[PDB]
This record gives sequence, C-alpha cells and structure tokens, in this order.
Amino acid sequence: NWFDITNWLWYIKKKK
Amino acid sequence: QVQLVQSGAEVKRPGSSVTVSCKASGGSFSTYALSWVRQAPGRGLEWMGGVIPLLTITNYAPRFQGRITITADRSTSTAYLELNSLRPEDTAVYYCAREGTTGKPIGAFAHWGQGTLVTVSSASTKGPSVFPLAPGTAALGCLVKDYFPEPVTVSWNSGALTSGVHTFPAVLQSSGLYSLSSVVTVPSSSLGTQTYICNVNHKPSNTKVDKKVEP
Amino acid sequence: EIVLTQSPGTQSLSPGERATLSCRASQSVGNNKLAWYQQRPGQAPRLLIYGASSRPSGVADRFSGSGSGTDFTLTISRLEPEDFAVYYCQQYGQSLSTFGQGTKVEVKRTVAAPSVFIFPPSDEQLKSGTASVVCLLNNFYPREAKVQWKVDNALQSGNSQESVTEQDSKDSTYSLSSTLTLSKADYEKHKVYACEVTHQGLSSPVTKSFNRGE
Repeated sequence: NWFDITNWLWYIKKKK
Repeated sequence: QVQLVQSGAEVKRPGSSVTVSCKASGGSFSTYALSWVRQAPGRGLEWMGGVIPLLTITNYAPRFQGRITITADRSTSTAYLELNSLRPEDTAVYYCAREGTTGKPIGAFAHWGQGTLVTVSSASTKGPSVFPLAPGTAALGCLVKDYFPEPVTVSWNSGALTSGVHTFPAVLQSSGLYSLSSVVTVPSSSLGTQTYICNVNHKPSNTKVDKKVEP
Repeated sequence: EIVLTQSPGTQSLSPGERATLSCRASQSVGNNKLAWYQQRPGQAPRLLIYGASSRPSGVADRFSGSGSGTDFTLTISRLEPEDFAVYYCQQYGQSLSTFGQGTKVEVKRTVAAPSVFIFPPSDEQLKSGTASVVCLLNNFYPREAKVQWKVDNALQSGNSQESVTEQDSKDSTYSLSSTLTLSKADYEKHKVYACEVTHQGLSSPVTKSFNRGE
C-alpha cells in the first residue's frame, strides 16, 4: 500500500 | 500550520495539456504524501494520483495512467499535476491534498488547497447581455446570457436586497457559453414605489451592469 | 478496485436529529483505512474521521466513525445547522484509493408546492434576434420537480435548460428556473408559450402561459 510508505519513512527517520 | 496554495483558474483548448501547481508552506514537504483530487461540475470527488517527493514515487489511478504526470520540487516546496489530451469531461475543480499528521502521517487528506477550476473549451472570453425578467407577491429577475468563462456574480440593489433572492447555478449552452438567472420575490404593492436593480459582475470581460427591472 | 457505496445518496433529516451514514465496500478495506470528509458548496472538502474511527483535533466530537472490514458508518449524534452538507467516504487501504459517491444531508421540512411564474422575452433581447422564455418554480419542497414546455400545445425537447438552487438556508426550500430559447423568427411563428409543472405538493399539474404579443 503506497499510502503506508510515509509512515514507514517517519519510523525509520525517528529511529536512526 | 500547513497551507497549500494552488495556481489560478485556466481555460484550456481540447487536446491540450494543463499544468496545475500546489505550493506548500508550514510543514515538512519531502516526507509527506501529496495527492490530486478533482471534482467535475455537480459530481463527486475523484482521486487521481499522488507523489511522495523524497522518493520520487508516484501512484496514479488506473483511469489516468498514461495521461497524467505528478512531480514535486523540494527547492520550492511545489507539486505539479500535468493532465494531457484534455476533453470536455476533464472540466473540473482540481485540488491538491496533503496527508495529515498526528508528526506521524495519517494517510487521509487533512490539508487541502483552495482548488483550481480548469475549463476545457474552445470558447472565447465574452461578457454577458443582461435582460430583465419583468414582474400579493410578485417575482422579477435578470437573465444573464451568453458569457464565458465562469464565474458571474449577481447582487440586488447594491447588496441591500438579499431576502427572497435566488441566484441559480450557471448552465452551459450548446454554444459553449454560460447563462444564469437571478430572481427575487417582492410585494406586488411595492412595484410602483420601490426600484429593483440587478448588479451583474463578470470580471473576465469587465462587464459590470446595473439593470433596472421594471413592470 | 474497491467500490464504495454510499446509499442513500440523500438523507432528509431535522435539526437536532441523529444521522447515520453508511459506506459499504465491495471488499475488505485493509487496516480499516477509511476516511470521512464533509464538503459545503464553494469549499474544499474537510477531513472529519480517519482510520475508520479517529478524529483530528479541531473536529467536533459529535462526529464519530465506526465499523470495520466492509461496513463503515459515520454518526452525527445531533445535527447542528452547519452539519447539513455533503459527506464522502474514502478508502486508502490499497494503492488505488477510491471515494464513495457522497451523501447529501438536507433539511427536512413540510411539503411546499412551487409558486410558478412565466416571463416572456424582453424587448431588448428580441431586438437582437433571439427569444428566451423563462419559467420560475419558486420555494418548493421536496427537491423533485418537473417542468415541461409547450408551445401551441406542442411538447418541446432540446431547446431548454434548467438549474436548481441549493437548499435555502432560511426556509429550507428549493427553486428551479428553466429557459426556453428560440430564434426571434421561430418565436414569432407561435402564439401560446406555456410551462407545465409537476410536484408532490400539487394534486394536478400547474400551467402558466402567455400569448405572444399581448
């Protein structure tokens, strides 16, 4: 789902 | 607060291509999803596609795939919609819409631009003629005929008369020109004494007419 | 493609009443990614609910979303005047996002038959070679109404257009105007111009007419 991509981006950007 | 500001209304000839722009301010541009949604006259919302700027990843509705390009420029925080091979059924208000956040993105569209009316037509700019609809209760009005493009605004008595006023949605004639009417109901007894003037404004043609409607 | 069905497309309700709006999906919506929007005439849509049940800050808590899978509902616990508007559902649980066709929540009021008025062409317009005849159906409810033009008793087709106002914010009625257009030469071949109106509030059709030239 393309609509879930930015949530993934937000999580990976928060983590590291 | 995130604000999206779109480019202005455009008239486009059939077969041409249109570019609509959407400039964002107030948030992070690169990592949030920006979509385009259109609404044809009297119809519902239709999702066209979107872009995630950081990744240059587009996602188009199959209906539009092959006829649409969505791009994003981080240097100006602007997204663009191109729609090609335009036909009359592409006449619509086009909105850009950005997902909301809780921050964490939510997918659904919290932030909307003001809309851009794209009119696909071979018509030329033209100011309307304003004709009277001459008058218990009496009805009277003005017929604002043969103009292009939208919109026209109408007031009565320089805005002093609003009670009982009905200004109808424009209709698109076979000529490609629009027409609309505006009416008001008033006491019959008032017709001899009170003046009724319709003020019609069509900015694209600089037609500003104040028509006195009499029995 | 997921098809979202909002039925009925209009609900006529009273101020203060509870409203429940349905959205049914043709297949299960992934992760309950279902949003609701409100739209008023002349305005962009506004997000009310996302993720089936979550409400953005700023959105009134009289709006609530529920449901899962294929069956979603927007509930408005008590209709305020500003809640009479169009509502859309949207799913974004697959890359191809889709909207429902919308449901208009309109104000229910007592039946009102139209007041009908006919207007001959102005002398100004006739001087230019064209004749538009206008029929007005004023202040009626419900919205469904029909107008037919007859010219010397002949039913017209293809030479008229009509439009309807938004529901009036003060008396909750609608109005409709229809315009018949002919060349001046064709207008002058006929005598009686009539419009015939049908509506729930009328027990039989109402005709308004004039004779050209009187």
